[PDB]
Amino acid sequence: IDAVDASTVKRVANKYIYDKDIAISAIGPIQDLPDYNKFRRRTYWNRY
Amino acid sequence: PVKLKAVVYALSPFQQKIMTGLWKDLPEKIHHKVSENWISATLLVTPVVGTYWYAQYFKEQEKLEHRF
Repeated sequence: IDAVDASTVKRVANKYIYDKDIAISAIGPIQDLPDYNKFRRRTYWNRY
Repeated sequence: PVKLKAVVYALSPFQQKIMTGLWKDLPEKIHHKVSENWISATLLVTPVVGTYWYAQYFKEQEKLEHRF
């Protein structure tokens, strides 16, 4: 655990989170939930 | 807001082929287009073509009759 520093978190996050595909499971009054492309786009920041 | 009950399954755009479906089932696509739209195509082409060929025929008869 102590080995996981800030640089470690960023490295692991870039491997598993950045510009990666996602799975979505929603139930109920979910018309206002953004679609797959909106969630997909929000996996990267274009200002960096 | 309309109350809607449904289940939707969707696939990621990066897990499917994007362009090959343009040329899939082409004979059906050509058959459907012709079989539903031939009357529409006839109602649009026949009066413009019938009027055009009549005017050309009229001008040919009018020119020849004025000759000597």
